[PDB]
Amino acid sequence: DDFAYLNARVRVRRGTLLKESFFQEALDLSFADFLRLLSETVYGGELAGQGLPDVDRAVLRTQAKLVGDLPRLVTGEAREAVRLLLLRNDLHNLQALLRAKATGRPFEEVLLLPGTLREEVWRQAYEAQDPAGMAQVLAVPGHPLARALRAVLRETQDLARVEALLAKRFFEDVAKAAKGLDQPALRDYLALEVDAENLRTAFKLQGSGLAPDAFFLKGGRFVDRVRFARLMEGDYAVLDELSGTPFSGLSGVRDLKALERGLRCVLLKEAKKGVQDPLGVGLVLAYVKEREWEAVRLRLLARRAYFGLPRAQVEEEVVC
Amino acid sequence: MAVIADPETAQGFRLAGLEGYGASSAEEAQSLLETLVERGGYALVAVDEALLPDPERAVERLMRGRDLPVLLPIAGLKEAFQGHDVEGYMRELVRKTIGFDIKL
Amino acid sequence: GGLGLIKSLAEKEKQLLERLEAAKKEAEERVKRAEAEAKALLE
Amino acid sequence: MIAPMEKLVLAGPKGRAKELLQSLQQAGVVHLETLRPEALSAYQLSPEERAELRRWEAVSAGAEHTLSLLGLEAEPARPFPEGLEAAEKALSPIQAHAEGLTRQKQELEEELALAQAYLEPLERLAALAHGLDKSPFLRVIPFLLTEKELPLVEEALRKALEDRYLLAHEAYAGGVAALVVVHRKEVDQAKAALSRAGVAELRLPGALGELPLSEAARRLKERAEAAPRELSEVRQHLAKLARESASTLQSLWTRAQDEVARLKALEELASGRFGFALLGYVPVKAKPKVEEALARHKESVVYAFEPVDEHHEADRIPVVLDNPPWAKPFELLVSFLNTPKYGTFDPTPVVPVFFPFWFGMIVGDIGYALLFYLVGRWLSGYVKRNEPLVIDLFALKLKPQVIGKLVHILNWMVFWTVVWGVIYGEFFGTFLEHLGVFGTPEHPGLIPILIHRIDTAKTANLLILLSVAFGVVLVFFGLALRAYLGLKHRHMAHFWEGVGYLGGLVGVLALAASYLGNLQAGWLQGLMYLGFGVFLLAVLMSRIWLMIPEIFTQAGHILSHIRIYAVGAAGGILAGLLTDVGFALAERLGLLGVLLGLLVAGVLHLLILLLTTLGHMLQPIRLLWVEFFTKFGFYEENGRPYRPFKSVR
Repeated sequence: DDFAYLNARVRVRRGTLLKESFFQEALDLSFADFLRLLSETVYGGELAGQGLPDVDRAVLRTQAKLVGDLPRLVTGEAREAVRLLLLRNDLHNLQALLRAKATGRPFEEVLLLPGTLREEVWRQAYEAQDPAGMAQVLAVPGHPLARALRAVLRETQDLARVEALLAKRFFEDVAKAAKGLDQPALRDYLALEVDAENLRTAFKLQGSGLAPDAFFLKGGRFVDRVRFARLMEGDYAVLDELSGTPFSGLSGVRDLKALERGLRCVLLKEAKKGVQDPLGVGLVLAYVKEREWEAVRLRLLARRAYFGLPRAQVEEEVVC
Repeated sequence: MAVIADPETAQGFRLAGLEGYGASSAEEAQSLLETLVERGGYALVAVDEALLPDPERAVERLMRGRDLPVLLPIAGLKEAFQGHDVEGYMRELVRKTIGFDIKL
Repeated sequence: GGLGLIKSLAEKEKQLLERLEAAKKEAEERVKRAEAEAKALLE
Repeated sequence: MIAPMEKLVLAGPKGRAKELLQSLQQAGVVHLETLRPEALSAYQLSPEERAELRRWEAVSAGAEHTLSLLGLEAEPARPFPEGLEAAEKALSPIQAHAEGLTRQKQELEEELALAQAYLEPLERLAALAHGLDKSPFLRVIPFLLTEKELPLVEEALRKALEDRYLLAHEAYAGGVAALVVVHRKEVDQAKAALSRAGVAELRLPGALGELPLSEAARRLKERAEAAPRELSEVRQHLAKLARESASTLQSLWTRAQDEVARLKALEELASGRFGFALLGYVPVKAKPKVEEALARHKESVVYAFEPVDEHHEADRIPVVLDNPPWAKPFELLVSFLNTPKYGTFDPTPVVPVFFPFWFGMIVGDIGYALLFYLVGRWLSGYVKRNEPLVIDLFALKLKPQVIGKLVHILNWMVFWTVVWGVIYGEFFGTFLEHLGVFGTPEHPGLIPILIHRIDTAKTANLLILLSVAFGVVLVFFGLALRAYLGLKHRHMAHFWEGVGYLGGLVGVLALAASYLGNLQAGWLQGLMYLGFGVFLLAVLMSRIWLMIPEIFTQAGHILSHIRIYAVGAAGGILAGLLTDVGFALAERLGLLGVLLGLLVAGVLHLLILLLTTLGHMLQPIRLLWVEFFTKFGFYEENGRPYRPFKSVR
C-alpha cells in the first residue's frame, strides 16, 4: 500500500548498483579478474566457486535475494501493481509447465526459475486432472496469469494453440490491468512493452505468411494494425514510419538481432524515465529493469570471459 | 544423432532437437561416447576436438562391424575463434588415409 | 495394542517365512538325498 | 456434542485385506490413518494393481468426458457391477459415437458459420467472374471492402494498367466487392501497391479460398443448403444417444469412481509381509455397525477398537457434530466455521437457543413473518418436488437436505419471531393505525402492547437494559466455557485468563453502574474492588501482559449487544413511518386511492424488506459468531474432520 516505505528500500537498493565503468573495465578480463571484481561485487556474495555455471547460479541467487523481496514486503493496490513487474519469469514457468504436461517429461525436467508464488504450488500443479483444476491450484488472488488461464481455459483440455492464445490473453489482461490502475507511467511503460512485443512477434513472424490479425494483439499505442500488416509484409518503411514515438532509432533495420537490441534499448530508455516518479511505483520498476540490464550485462560478461569473446564480438551489447 | 562437447555446447543442440551430452575430461568423453555407442543412437555422433581428437577408438573396439555410428571430430567454440585450421586437418586426414602427405 | 497385533503378525510371518524357508531349503536337502541315491545306484 | 470417536486396527492376509477393504468401503463409516512408522511395510500394492487402477481411472475420466460432451452432470446412483474390460467395451461405443457426433457438430457449425459469412459476396463475385474464371492471362484481385472509397484504390489502379484494370464494385452492400483485373505479374505488383494503400484479398479457409470461384460458390451454396438439416439431425441423434445411454454411463461412472476410490484407499494400507494391517478412527455410535462389518472378514480377522486420547494431543482425531434432533438443523450455520479441538465446547446448542430469539427481537413485522411463512411454503413445495434448487445467476445449487434444514430453521425462527412480534404488537408494521389491534392509552382500539416501541420515552431504557442483560449473560457463558475448557484441558493459563477477564468485566460493570449509573454505591464498591483485585491477581498468576486492551475489547464485545435493540428499533421506526405514510396518503388523502396508495406502500415496504432484512438477520449471527465463539476461542488449529470411506452411491 505505502508506495514510500518500499521506495526507501528501493532507493537503498538503487544505491547498490554498479556503474558503467564496472563493465567498461570488465571489457578486458580473463574470468579471474572478472571473478575478483565479482568478488568485490555484492552479487558475488553468493559466489560459490569457479566456472560459468556457478557464476550464473550465483547471479540467479543474487537476483532472488535483491529482486525477489520486491514481490513481498507489500500489500494492497501497491502489491497488485508491483506484482505485474516481475511477471515474465512466471509466465515462462507456466509455459514450461504446460509444455511439460502436454509433452510427458519429468516434473523435475525444467529447472523452474524463481518467480512470485510458491514453488511448492508449481510442484503440486504437476499432478492435476483438470486444466481448470490446475489453474485453481495455481490461483492467487492478484495473479493476472490465474485470471488469464482460466478465461483462456474454456476452449479444450490442453493445446499448444491454447498456450499461444493464453499468452495473447495474458498480454491482453496485463494491458487491461495496466489501464485499470491509478499509475500515470506504468500504463505507458506496459503499453510500450506491448507494442514492442507486437513488433517482436511481427519480426519473428515476418515472411511466415500466416494471418497477421490472428497474430496481432491489442493494447498498444505506437503502431497500427495496418502498420502491423505492413510489418508482416516485407516493408521496412513501416519501421521507418515510427517517428516521434519511442521507436526512434529503430529505422532502416531488417535483422531481428539488432532490431530487438534497439527495442530493448528504447525500452530501457523509457525505463530511465521512471526516476521522475519518486512517489509512485515506477521508480521501483526502473530499479527492477536496471537490475535486469545488469543481469543481461552480467551473463554477457560471464560468457565473454568464459569463452574468451572479442571486445568487438560484444561491442553491440553495451552501447546503451 | 548425438553430440558431445560441453553442457553449454550441448544445450544448443538440445535446442535444435538433437541429443546432447557433455564431458569436461577426455576419459568422461569416451565414457559418454561408450554410453551412446552401447545405447545405439540413430547413427550419428559428433565429438569436439578438444575432448577426443580422432574418436574412432570406441567404435573400432566395440562396433568394429557395420560402420554405423558415424564419428565426427567437430570443432569447439572457444577454439572456433581460430577455426580448426581446416587445411591442417585435411593434410592430417590424407596423411592418415593414404599415408602420403603432399601439397594441394 | 495394535502394534502388538503387528507383533503377533510378526510371529505369524515368522511362521509363514518359516514354511517358505523350510520348503525351499528342505527341497535342496531332498536334492542331497536324491543325488546320494542315484550316484550310488550309478556306481 | 462430539462423540468418542475411537481408533481401530485390524490385520489379515493381503487378499483378505482387499476383501475387507471392499467391505469397509461398502461399510464406509471410518476415516483412515497412515500408521507408517514401525514393523510394517509400505503396502505398495502391485504394478498389476497400478495398471488396473490406471485403467479404471481412465475409464472414469472417459465417462466424465462423455457426460461433459453429452452435457450431462455426474449424478451419483447405484452402480453397475461389471468387468473392467466389459465396462470399457460398454463405454467405448457410446463414447465413440458421441465423439464423432461432437466433432461433426463442431465442424458443421463452423462450416455453416463460414458459409453464411461470405455466401452472397461469393455469389456476386462469381457473377462478376463470368469473364475471367480461370483465364490464363489476368488475375482477379477481389476485395470485399468498406463503402465507396473506390478512388483511393483507383489511384493505385491508375498506377496500374491505365485504360485497363477492369475494376468495379457491384453489389452486396455489406461490403463493396471491388473486383480488379489487369494481368498476372503487374497485377501482383498493383495488389502490393493497393495493400500499401490498404486492401485485402478474399482469402476464405478450407477450399472456398482455395478452389475456383465458381466451384467455391457452388460448394458454399451446397453447404449452406445442406448444413441445417444435418445440424438438426446431429442434435437429434445426440439427444437420442444421451436419453438412451445416460443411465448406463452414470452407473458405469459410479462403479468406476467406487473402484477407483477403493484403489486409492488400497494405497493407504499397512502390509505385514504377505499379510496386511489397517487402522483409523470411527465414532462409538456405529461400533455395532463396525462389528457387523467386521463379521464379513474371513474368520473375522480381528479388529480392535481401542479408545481415543485425552485432552492432551488428539489432533488426527476425526471430528463430527452428533447433535440432537432438535439440534440437528442448527449445524448448517455452524458449518461455515472450522471444527473443534476434540473436547472443545460445542456451542451449536446456544446458536439455536439464542439466534432465533435475537432474530425475533429484531424483526417484529407479522406481515413480513407471514411472507416468510409463504416463502417457506414455496421452498417446502420445491423440497417436495425433490428437485435440487438451481439458481443460475446466483449459482446456487442445493440438495434438499440443506434446503430442509433451512426451512426447519426458518420455521423455528418464525415461531419466536411471531411471539416477539405479538410482544411488540405490529402486524405488517403498524396496522393499529388502520385497525387498532394494538392498545395504547392514546387511542385504545384493541389489545394492549407489551412493548409499544413507537414511543421511546418509556421503552428505550428497558430495551437497552434487556439487550445489555442478554449480552452480559452470553459473555458470562462464554468466559465460563473458556475457564471450564481450561480446567478440562488442565492448562491453567486459559482458565485463569478466563477467570481474570470475567472478574474484570464484573468489576467494570459494577463500577459503571455505580459511578455512571445510579446512586447508592455502597453495595458495589467492594464489588468493584474485588473485581479489580481478581483481575490483578490473575495478572500476577498469568503474567501474559494481556492488558486492559484485552479487557476493554471484551467490554466492547459485551456492550455491542445493544445493536440488536438498535436494528430492531430502526426497522420498526422505518416500517411504522412507511405504514403511516401509506395509510395517510390512502385514507386521509382521499380514501379513494387506497388500492393505489396501499400497493405503492406495500411495494416500498417490500423493497425496504429486501434491502434491510438480510443484514438485519445477519447482525444476529454476526454477533453470535463474534461473541460466543470468540470468548470461547474457537480459532485454534481448526481440527481434522471425519473423512470416512465415501461410497458415493
